[PDB]
Amino acid sequence: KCVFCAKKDQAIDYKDTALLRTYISERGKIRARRVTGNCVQHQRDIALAVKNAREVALLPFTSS
Amino acid sequence: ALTAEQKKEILRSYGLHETDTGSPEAQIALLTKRIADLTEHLKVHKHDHHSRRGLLLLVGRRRRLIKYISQIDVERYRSLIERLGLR
Amino acid sequence: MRPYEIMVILDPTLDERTVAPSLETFLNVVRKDGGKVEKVDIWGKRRLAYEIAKHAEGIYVVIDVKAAPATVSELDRQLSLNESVLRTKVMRTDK
Amino acid sequence: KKNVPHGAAHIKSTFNNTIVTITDPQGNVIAWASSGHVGFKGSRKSTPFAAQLAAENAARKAQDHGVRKVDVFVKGPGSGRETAIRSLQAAGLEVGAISDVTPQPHNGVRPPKRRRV
Amino acid sequence: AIRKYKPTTPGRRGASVSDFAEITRSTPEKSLVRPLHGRGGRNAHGRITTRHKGGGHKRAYRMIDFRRNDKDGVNAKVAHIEYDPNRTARIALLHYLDGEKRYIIAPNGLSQGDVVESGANADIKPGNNLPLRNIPAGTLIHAVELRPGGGAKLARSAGSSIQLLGKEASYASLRMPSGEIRRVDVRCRATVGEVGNAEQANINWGKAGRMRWKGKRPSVRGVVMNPVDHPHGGGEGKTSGGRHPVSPWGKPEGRTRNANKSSNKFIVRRRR
RNA sequence: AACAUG
RNA sequence: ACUGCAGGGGAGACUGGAAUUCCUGGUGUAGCGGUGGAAUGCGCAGAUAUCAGGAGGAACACCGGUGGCGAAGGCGGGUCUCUGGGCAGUAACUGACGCUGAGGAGCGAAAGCGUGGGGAGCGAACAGGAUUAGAUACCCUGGUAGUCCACGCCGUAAACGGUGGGUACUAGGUGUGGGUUUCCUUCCUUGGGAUCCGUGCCGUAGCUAACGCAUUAAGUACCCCGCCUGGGGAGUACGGCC
Ligand SMILES: [Mg+2]
Ligand SMILES: [Mg+2]
Ligand SMILES: [Mg+2]
Ligand SMILES: [Mg+2]
Ligand SMILES: [Mg+2]
Ligand SMILES: [Mg+2]
Ligand SMILES: [Mg+2]
Ligand SMILES: [Mg+2]
Ligand SMILES: [Mg+2]
Ligand SMILES: [Mg+2]
Ligand SMILES: [Mg+2]
Ligand SMILES: [Mg+2]
Ligand SMILES: [Mg+2]
Ligand SMILES: [Mg+2]
Ligand SMILES: [Mg+2]
Ligand SMILES: [Mg+2]
Ligand SMILES: [Mg+2]
Ligand SMILES: [Mg+2]
Ligand SMILES: [Mg+2]
Ligand SMILES: [Mg+2]
Ligand SMILES: [Mg+2]
Ligand SMILES: [Mg+2]
Ligand SMILES: [Mg+2]
Ligand SMILES: [Mg+2]
Ligand SMILES: [Mg+2]
Ligand SMILES: [Mg+2]
Ligand SMILES: [Mg+2]
Ligand SMILES: [Mg+2]
Ligand SMILES: [Mg+2]
Ligand SMILES: [Mg+2]
Ligand SMILES: [Mg+2]
Ligand SMILES: [Mg+2]
Ligand SMILES: [Zn+2]
Repeated sequence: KCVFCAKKDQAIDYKDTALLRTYISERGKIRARRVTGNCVQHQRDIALAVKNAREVALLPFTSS
Repeated sequence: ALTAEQKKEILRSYGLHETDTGSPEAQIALLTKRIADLTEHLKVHKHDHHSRRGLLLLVGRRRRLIKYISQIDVERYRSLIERLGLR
Repeated sequence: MRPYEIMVILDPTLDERTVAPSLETFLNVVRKDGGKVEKVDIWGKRRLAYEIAKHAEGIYVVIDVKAAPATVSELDRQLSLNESVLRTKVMRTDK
Repeated sequence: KKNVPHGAAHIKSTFNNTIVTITDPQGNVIAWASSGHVGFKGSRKSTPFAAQLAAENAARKAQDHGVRKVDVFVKGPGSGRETAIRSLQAAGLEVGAISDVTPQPHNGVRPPKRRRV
Repeated sequence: AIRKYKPTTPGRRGASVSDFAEITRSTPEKSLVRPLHGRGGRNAHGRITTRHKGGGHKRAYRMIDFRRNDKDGVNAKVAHIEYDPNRTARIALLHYLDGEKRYIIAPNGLSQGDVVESGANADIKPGNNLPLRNIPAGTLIHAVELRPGGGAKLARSAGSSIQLLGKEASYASLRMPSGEIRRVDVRCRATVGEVGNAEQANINWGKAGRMRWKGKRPSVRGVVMNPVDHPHGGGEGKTSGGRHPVSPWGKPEGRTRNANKSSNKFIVRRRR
């Protein structure tokens, strides 16, 4: 049900600004855990990647 | 701290027979290293109270191992004080 | 010698002929201390997601260094002082 | 004595009042007639009928400067917020795209204390 | 680094002193010393133009390098950190690699043995002197010159610094230590960092005679003089001065800066 | 809005 | 000890974007603000609105939950540096080295105190406006200390799960956090089972004055400590200690 737990050894990366376009919303906000099906540990690893991508200007902090 | 090889040189000087890890000589000598390594942690960072509390736990554990070796063989107690330090 | 990954955003009014020779002066201070450099991938121009320091474009450089911690913190101090560098991001790559 | 064919219509709408300003796409104000400009005083300014009179008064005063089409940027938690958009349409404008530009702090500054009313 | 005395005498009850822990070599460098003498407040006419001056310990002048124009690229080594009676900061003796001795104001964090660069290719380290064109914005600097080539004038007391706000075309915007926003030329030079000895404002001098050692001679209030002496003099008991407060020469309080002084074009904002 | 007391 | 694993546990340094306010400039004209309703107030000397630039401070939207970590107080922007504890497996080593702990010591929200910084917003005190018989209040407009930081002092909270620590046992059902291991292991399904450590809901025996608790006990038991002895007077006086 979780993509990262099923498909093993897939790198959740702050560089990879194309994996992180899914798992964010149209305003730019981090999606909820119960709508992406992630576990606790990969939702942690997604949100840190989004916070690090926003600070290297690969993702906007907010964008209507 | 205390990487997996950094504890090996302490065990070669204070372990009894080439595989000893649990004797009062080995456990005090590893605690004396961590107490030393963490009091120089606490000369920078004078307000790290959470780390300093973990030092009082090692002091309490080292003092109980010192008391056990002095109840069972006082001559092992005298040499271990000389090789590491008391007061 | 810990494996680090330094991401550098460069000013877009530079030229791509002098991106790699310019930062070679920065990377030579890593090599004096026993440091190791592996991958100096240059992404080139890319549209920034927001306007950093009145610029909309910028050159992304990934350093991929492996050195002592005292020398990597020495490096990005010299990178932020350089006026061509807009941002610097240092991350460890192991666990 | 100007001519600007396409502009922007900013609508601020609070619990007390509504201000309807019309600008160019660079943010230079053409006309601004708000809800207390039309004769209203006190809590009558926050009614939706006071909002739609302000949206007419700013629209037909902007058409004297040749404005034919506006973009709408609304903000604020007011109920005179959709009676204003449906009053720029029924005054001779084409309202285009509608955006919410309400400011949202990222746990920023401290709000005032809650009212023991 | 403020040693407090113990209350052994009534004159040392609240008193304190520097710890002097920063100082190496208690004696000065003999070739860089010029003599001084006191004045007691007197000008060339022999009359007191500045009151409350005189007495004081004997002093010698240490030649400070406030120019630092002629060693762009010759590095120096901090040899000693010495006491200077003529100022509130400490001074650092520099041993340049060519063979010349100099004194500069010691910045915060320029301990003995550190290397000090100069010129347009120096590093942004505490003690290096650069033109303002080569210093990035937001940097705390000290010993800044007003005109190019003129010598350091601004922010050079102990603990004081200027924040470099921005540079537009030919002018840098500075925040001076009073909150004054001044605009100066970008070819002006400045030393990177902040002036050391920043704890000396907290020294409680304990007794009257300890300030007599420093050259400060007593100060009589105007309200206990006679009306021929001061405009606040007079009265039969003690008063407030029977008028709005003035100087001993009858001038009122208020702004004494020239309202059309030539440097008004360079001041962005007055202090707060 | 509003309103105490026995 | 070794091998892994999860984590807002802590301290230091650097650093990011949103918003509030102020400053400068443009556009612009007469209102804005506030409430149950108003007024004080701000503005017409160019406010509010709006766009661009700049300075500064404080808190970190989304993730975020019923979830995690910490002895408790507490802990969530990012990165780096230093550092503390826990869990599981292996059973390699030591050989009862344990538990509790009067006194003592250390840590200990917020307010407050000292010295020195900093001060956007908020906001005791204070001031005006309203309401009212009055209004030393609630509501509105302003607004100082304080809230922030560095270093010390203070040692109190409905500091609470109103439940001191250790240990052993005594039906299950059902979510969730961290591991380990088994049959068709890919039956893709990351499903069921077993087991170890948490954290919730229900529920049996038993306990309880009742409400309720119920394998995370307030059940059945053993070890040690703190405390209670009608309500007021009173956690006060007097003496001492800080
Ligand atoms: Mg992870
Ligand atoms: Mg003469
Ligand atoms: Mg005087
Ligand atoms: Mg007299
Ligand atoms: Mg006179
Ligand atoms: Mg008199
Ligand atoms: Mg009298
Ligand atoms: Mg942490
Ligand atoms: Mg902003
Ligand atoms: Mg301000
Ligand atoms: Mg404005
Ligand atoms: Mg953080
Ligand atoms: Mg045996
Ligand atoms: Mg105990
Ligand atoms: Mg006790
Ligand atoms: Mg304390
Ligand atoms: Mg406090
Ligand atoms: Mg204080
Ligand atoms: Mg103060
Ligand atoms: Mg009042
Ligand atoms: Mg108030
Ligand atoms: Mg007070
Ligand atoms: Mg601190
Ligand atoms: Mg609490
Ligand atoms: Mg109690
Ligand atoms: Mg018990
Ligand atoms: Mg359980
Ligand atoms: Mg229950
Ligand atoms: Mg009971
Ligand atoms: Mg009694
Ligand atoms: Mg008492
Ligand atoms: Mg007493
Ligand atoms: Zn997962």
